[PDB]
Amino acid sequence: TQPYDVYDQVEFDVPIGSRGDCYDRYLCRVEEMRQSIRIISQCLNKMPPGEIK
Amino acid sequence: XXXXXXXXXXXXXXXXXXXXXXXXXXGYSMFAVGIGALLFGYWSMMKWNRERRRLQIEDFEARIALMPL
Repeated sequence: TQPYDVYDQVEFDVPIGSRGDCYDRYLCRVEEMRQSIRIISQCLNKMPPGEIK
Repeated sequence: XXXXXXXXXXXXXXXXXXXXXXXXXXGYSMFAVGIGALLFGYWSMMKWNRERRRLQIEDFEARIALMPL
């Protein structure tokens, strides 16, 4: 919804459960971890060579 | 020429995939081994118990045979 520094261009996956229990609140964090490398890999492929500051 | 950090693609690591898969046991197959081990278990155990009967009567026979005791 609210981009910071080059967002929406990178494909993000948001895990959302069904019940508000501790098990589903644990599963979403593990599913965040499996769907985190996708952002890292897209950041590796898309790099403009230029300025740091 | 200015050199900076370079990009690498190749395979892109392959992100988000289920590595978990069922192995060895399926369901119906393990129950055939389970009850199969039970059927082999009781049959082999009771043969020794019948072999114990050969000793059981013969051991108590010693008291009957010995009356000067």
